[PDB]
Amino acid sequence: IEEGKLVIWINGDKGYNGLAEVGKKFEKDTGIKVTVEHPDKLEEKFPQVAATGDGPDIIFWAHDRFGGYAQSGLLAEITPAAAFQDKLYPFTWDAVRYNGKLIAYPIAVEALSLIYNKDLLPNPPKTWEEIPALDKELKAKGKSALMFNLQEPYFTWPLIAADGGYAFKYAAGKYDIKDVGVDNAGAKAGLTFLVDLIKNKHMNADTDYSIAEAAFNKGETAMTINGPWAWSNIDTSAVNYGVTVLPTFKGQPSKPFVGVLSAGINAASPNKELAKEFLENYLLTDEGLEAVNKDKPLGAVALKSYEEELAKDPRIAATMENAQKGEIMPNIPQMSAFWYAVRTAVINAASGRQTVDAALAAAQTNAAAEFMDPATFTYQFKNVRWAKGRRETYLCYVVKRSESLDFGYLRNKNGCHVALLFLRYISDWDLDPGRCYRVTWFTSWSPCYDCARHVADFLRGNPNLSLRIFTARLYFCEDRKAEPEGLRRLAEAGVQIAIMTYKDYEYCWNTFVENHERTFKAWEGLHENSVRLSRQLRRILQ
Ligand SMILES: C[As](C)(=O)[O-]
Ligand SMILES: [Ca+2]
Ligand SMILES: [Zn+2]
Repeated sequence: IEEGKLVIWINGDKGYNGLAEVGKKFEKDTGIKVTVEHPDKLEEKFPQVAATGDGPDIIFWAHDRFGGYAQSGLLAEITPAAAFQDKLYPFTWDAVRYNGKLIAYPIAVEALSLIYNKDLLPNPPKTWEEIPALDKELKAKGKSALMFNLQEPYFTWPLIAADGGYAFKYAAGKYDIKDVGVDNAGAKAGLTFLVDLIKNKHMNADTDYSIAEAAFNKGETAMTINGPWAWSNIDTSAVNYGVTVLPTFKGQPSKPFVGVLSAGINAASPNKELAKEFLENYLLTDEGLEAVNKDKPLGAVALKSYEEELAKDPRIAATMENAQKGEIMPNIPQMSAFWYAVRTAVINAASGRQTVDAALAAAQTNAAAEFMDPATFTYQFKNVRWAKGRRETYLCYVVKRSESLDFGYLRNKNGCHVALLFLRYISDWDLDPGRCYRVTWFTSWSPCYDCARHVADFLRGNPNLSLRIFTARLYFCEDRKAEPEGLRRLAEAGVQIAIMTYKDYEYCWNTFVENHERTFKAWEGLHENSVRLSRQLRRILQ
């Protein structure tokens, strides 16, 4: 990693030649060389390539990706002056805030808007409630009122959240992953309205992005819901199209997720002051943003002065308005479980498989985290030999795609063993045979014979699923030594079985436990018992 020199990473779909122009001016004035790279898949790169040797000095990406970096400690904390912060819209600073600290500079703002055909619909509706009648009217004329992608919750959330639904509760640059607004009354209302639009044949349950885009671009529908990225395509077609504020629901604005293009600084960068000088005095300026805007449109921008210039284009003003009425995309990783849950819900409610209430309840439980009591964990997962009296069995689990679809813990309930309860849970999911899933268990007890058997058969029935089991203790029922054959059966089915080591207890302590910010405290003989049990399991597995 060079010193006295700036290396900038930004995606290829951005304005990087304009950015290179900016860096050229910076190099001209300060004699400090600046090179813009736009490598393919840089956002996947950075969390690793930068975590060790070097990376870029500055990285441009949507803010939600930075949170994951920030907790890894890969992003330098910034403290720009109030005088500089006032140059940007205050809500954009909230997007670059992680755990109370500012981890990046806001650049651009994007959100969904209501795109309408001006020839079909010169006066687009202000409310969602208007849309059924309007559709009934347009369907007599061979058109439809509205088509947008219903398959992805990103597009359907603005309506669902309007009456008070939300992802995670946000305070002072911090998100509560235990607080989730998915099954609350507002979300119920919004999703009920959507499903009612489908039941009444105003919209179609199978409509997706390309279908909606094709429909609107060909003039087959009066409205669609979409972002700036779609605009040029509509430019190619012949459609007279406006872009305006999303319709209200029950008097309240639709609330789309707001992406914020942001510039983070490498925590491993020697050049941090150079980066701040560049970003503050060169990039974020009317001229600096103008430069990259010439190359490719940023959409709406975080800088007030230039946004006032860009907003003379009413579609950008619409983008900004919808953004200011929407909610900031949470930058926490648990968001991935949100996406999967809500999507599922919205599908199951749209096809009539589930009621709105049931779907949103399941989605709520999936998205919201439930943490174990610390004393409970310490007692139940102790790997020592006084292994009797732990009469229950606790199972911590993570379900992935690498995307973390679910995580949490179970315990034996009403006589039913915990492994079977998990099978019961995961069975209910509709898993795509096409896709592959990775499930990880941390169990206080190793499964008994019957549990191990049912798990083995389940995994035989689902080859797209793979399972790792990290166990604290090895369970045996008296007078059999049936259990070793069960474990052996699991290994035969392709289960990876291992005894929990210190690092596993660390992970569980900082993942599944409510620890009140206390470090994991090992007991005496943890490693000893772990090795002993490891040996023993090694004997059993042959
Ligand atoms: C060790 As058991 C009772 O969870 O199969
Ligand atoms: Ca949960
Ligand atoms: Zn069992």
